[PDB]
Amino acid sequence: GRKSTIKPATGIAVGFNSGHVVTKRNSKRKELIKDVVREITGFSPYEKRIIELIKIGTSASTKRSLKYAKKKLGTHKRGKAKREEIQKVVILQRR
Amino acid sequence: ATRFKKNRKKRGHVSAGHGRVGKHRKHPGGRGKAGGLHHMRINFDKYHPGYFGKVGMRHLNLLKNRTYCPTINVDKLWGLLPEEKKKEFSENKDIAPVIDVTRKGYFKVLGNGKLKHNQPIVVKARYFSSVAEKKIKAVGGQCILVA
Amino acid sequence: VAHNNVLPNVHLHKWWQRHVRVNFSKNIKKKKRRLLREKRRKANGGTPIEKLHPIVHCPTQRYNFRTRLGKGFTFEELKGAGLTPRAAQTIGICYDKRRKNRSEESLTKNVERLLKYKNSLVMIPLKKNKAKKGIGGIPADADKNTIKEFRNKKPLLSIFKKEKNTKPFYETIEVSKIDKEFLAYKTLRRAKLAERRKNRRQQKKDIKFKS
Amino acid sequence: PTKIWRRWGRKVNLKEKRYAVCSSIAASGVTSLVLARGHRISHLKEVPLVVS
Amino acid sequence: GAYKYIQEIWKKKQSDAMHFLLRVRTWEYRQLPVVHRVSKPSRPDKARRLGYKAIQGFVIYRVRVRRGDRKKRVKKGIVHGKPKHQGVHKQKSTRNLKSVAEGKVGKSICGNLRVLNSYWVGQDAVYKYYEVILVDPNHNAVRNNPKINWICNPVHKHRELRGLTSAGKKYRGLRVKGHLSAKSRPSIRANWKRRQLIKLRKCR
RNA sequence: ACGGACCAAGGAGUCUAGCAAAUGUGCAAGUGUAUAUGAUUCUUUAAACAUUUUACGCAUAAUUAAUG
RNA sequence: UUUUAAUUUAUUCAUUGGAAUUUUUCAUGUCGAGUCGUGUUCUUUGAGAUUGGAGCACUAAUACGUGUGAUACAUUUCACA
RNA sequence: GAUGUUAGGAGGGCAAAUCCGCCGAAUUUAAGCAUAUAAUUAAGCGGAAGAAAAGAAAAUAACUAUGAUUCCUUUAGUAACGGCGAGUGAACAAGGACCAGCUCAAACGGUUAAUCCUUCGUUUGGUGCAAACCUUUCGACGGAAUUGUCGUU
Repeated sequence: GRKSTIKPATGIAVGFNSGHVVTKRNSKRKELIKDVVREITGFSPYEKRIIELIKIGTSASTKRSLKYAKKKLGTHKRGKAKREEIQKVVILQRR
Repeated sequence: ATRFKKNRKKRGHVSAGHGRVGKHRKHPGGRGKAGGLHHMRINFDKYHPGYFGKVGMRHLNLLKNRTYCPTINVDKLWGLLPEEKKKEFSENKDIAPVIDVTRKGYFKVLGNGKLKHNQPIVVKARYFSSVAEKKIKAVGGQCILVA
Repeated sequence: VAHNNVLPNVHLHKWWQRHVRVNFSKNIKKKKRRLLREKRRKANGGTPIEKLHPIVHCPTQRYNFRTRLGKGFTFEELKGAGLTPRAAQTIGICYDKRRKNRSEESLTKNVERLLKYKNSLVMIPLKKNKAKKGIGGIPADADKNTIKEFRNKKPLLSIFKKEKNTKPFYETIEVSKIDKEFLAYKTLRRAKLAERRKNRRQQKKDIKFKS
Repeated sequence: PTKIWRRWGRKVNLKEKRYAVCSSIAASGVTSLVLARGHRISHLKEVPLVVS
Repeated sequence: GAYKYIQEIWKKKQSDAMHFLLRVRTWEYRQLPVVHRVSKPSRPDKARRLGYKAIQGFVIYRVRVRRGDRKKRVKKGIVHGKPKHQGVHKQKSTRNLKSVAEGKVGKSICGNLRVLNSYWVGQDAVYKYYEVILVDPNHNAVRNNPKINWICNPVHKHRELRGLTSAGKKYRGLRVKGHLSAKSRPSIRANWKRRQLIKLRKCR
């Protein structure tokens, strides 16, 4: 179960933070490369599709963009991360 | 060992004790546990009742160390400690023994048996049974939880 | 099958005659290993073939109480003893880079063990009567007289062994110091009952601290 | 065909082995047994025979 | 610092630049022979990140390899056996196409060299391309070097055929550890042998 | 009804794993010192001997799919 | 005969480099891509809404990441790597 | 790229008990048989050593935590798989044997590739009867290498 990193363990064997009562003890170059490589390469076609879906700017389109990114990348986590990165880039290009 | 074998005492008896009629053939009923539910079903149901089917839910990877806990009943707590010290603790009423059964190798104290009347005893264990604790503090003792 | 027997279970349905093996050489191999370690201790001549290992607690709740020899002292333990891992590995001290000291008890117990080993060490000069005072925490080199007078003394191999724990499963208290109010079974049951929401509170505490 | 995985050896209980050794010593201590085993001991003074 | 940019560019493969470059070089590889020597690595950063070095005894070969599955080796579809083993079309090879590619050059084309690793280079409808790094264990520039000269002594010949290159490690299940590999670690056949080696003590 | 012209020699319930019952033996809430170590034993000996006051199996507690 | 321990003896004169730890400073750096992963197909596994491998399709993040934590998901803590 | 009977070299074949890749059955068992089993076996193809292979965590755990790999005792005929039938069947912890850790890539070094190899030489001392062998650092020459060797960590 869950422990506590402070407030020493309860000396009993069950429950929250149970157990023995021992004493516990406790950017420039990256986005320069990103900028130049972005200048050279641009966006992959599925990234362009996600960009346009984001730019459409309705809840239906954002849902569709998440679904499309999820299908294109596999996995909800990767799809969601791609969607947030593209939303950030769309905001930035809007400024 | 080979000269004590029963086949030796049937040496000139033709059939070797296996019948002149039924003979000794090779797997006349099938191999291993073949005929259960079909032609060994009487044997299976008469000697191994609940053999077929499944009951319960799966535990995927067990890790027996997690739920390992050996038990001891209260009636052996006094016998855990030596005879002379038992006599000492009995004669002297102001002192009680404090026994950490976890050190002897027991994790849970169970409540079977009878503790000595008016003989206090403090027991340290990881787990306690309800009746074990009831008896321990009925004889004037105490249960201490350790881990 | 017939009669009241256990239902058979033998896993001999493959070609097992090829995989059966018998150890006729168990004690012969015993002798060979003994001879090998004897010869490799005569070869290094006085310095033990054993290397110092730390005392660690066996994992899981099954072997919680027991300690044994780990592999390698931690970086913190070596630094508390005053020597670098590279230096320590030249004087028979194992080092492992993976273990960490989660508790001061383990830290100090292994530091004391390392200090005892260091104080027990007597160092042979690298250059035959050109004794120096060492580096990386290695003790200073002993000189001719103490080396000669210690080379004939029995080396203590007990230091390399897992420590023997005092075994007090028994102790006595005054009857007047017995807590007659404690409810151990109730405490256990309540702790199990409350475990779920306390994990909740801990998760919420972590979320709050993350900001 | 004879196989090498015959049960060549036997594991004997340590207590039973020690019992056997103790009983053999006890038997060696009694004269009639030493005589009956085949030793010609008619002329030695005592059977638990010990020398300097 | 140039290798970082090269790596980041090659990380795209779908940009206009990378798409164009891959198209043209794949077209050239298709016309070139199945196994042929390349003067220098076409991906110097990736080769360097694999074991490649600019020592005299290091050579590089480009290999085509056909895609898809190889079909069961029975004459026509006829397989005399149980229906469990009657499939001929969806049979997947244990080895990956990368390992097959490095075998195609390490077996006999240059059997005097030692295969180190291989990398990507290109794809196609019907071929996959690869460049294989090979080392000449008999060159003194390799032998005298305190590094890299591990490959000079034997127990290292035909790693591509003993499954000892990176592709071999991948298809042998050695790219995972712990409970996900479990039964493969000392080799699958050795682990299987140990798991049923029945041991009898002489005295039982 | 089948086998057997004659004679000699060879010729078939065994070995291992695992379980039980029976009986003998040791010890007994314990029991078996596993792998391994040691040790003036190193023809025999590949056996005998030994084990700095919680290795493991079985047993000492059952029952429930299960939190227990 | 082989080697391999202990015991024999080391002393003078010099500069050349290196190394460990400890004081005072600056920057949090690097960290393996048609790869990982996902889907599907076949096989393999004790691995079961898939254990590993392989083919094909799609195809990443950048350490605050991404991978494991043996039941498929979403939001999220924690541990380990 | 091509070509060279240019100089110097390497591979090929045999042998296999142990070892490493691939490919891959059926008999058999299920009292029939098709999934399953036999079996990730036999046969077939290739590849190494005196051992090989694995190996320094994208590992366990959930503990008071352990700490590369291999092997033995055990876990354990257990968790699990399976016409849930016949059958199949691991892992972690624990006790031992042995014990060992490392380098590329990437980072940093341009008041200067600080690297490497070929050939030709000089002497530095040694054990051989000889044959031969071990040490040796001062070069020069011709190349390779900035499409990246070497040093640092």
